[PDB]
Amino acid sequence: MERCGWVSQDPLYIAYHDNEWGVPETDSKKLFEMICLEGQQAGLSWITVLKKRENYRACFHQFDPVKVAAMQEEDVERLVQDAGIIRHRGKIQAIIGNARAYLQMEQNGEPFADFVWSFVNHQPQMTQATTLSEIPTSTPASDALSKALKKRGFKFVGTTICYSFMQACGLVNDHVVGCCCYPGNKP
Ligand SMILES: Cn1cnc(N)c2ncnc1-2
Ligand SMILES: [Zn+2]
Repeated sequence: MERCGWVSQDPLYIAYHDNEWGVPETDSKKLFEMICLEGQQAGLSWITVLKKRENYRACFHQFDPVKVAAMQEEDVERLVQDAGIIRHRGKIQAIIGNARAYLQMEQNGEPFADFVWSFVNHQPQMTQATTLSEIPTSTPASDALSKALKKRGFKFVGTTICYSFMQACGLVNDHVVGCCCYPGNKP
């Protein structure tokens, strides 16, 4: 039985595959971090951002979305030189805007995980696909997620962004069915 296609690609994916390929329930806090790195995969590769995730968290190690809304262009100007993360003040400015949207949901008292888990009916989704090509990049819950986050002023939420986010968050199980031991049979 084979595990995952991008897993045999290199040890870095093996760590991410074993760290949490959507197996644990997600918290509203991690939901914000995931949509942040997940948004960068637009046109870019997930591994390209993965390396930047290590450097990016180093500078953004504040894990405090409120301060992120306080991070202005002056901060992105110096950060492009901090560790040499993905130099791109433009896309980084979008990240700061994402924080203001985070406060918008809080002003509404609605946690990110609350409405997301609600889209999947607070229940896990079993994918009957067999290969990555058989994996859907646009599901009703993923499509509903992008339009919803887009309304909150959340940028970088393409249809693949919503689907890729649920894939690793834990809302759905769909590596490719048969990934070494895909659950959902008798468990
Ligand atoms: C291969 N892969 C794994 N995890 C994610 N979150 C991804 N987003 C795009 N591609 C991804
Ligand atoms: Zn897998």
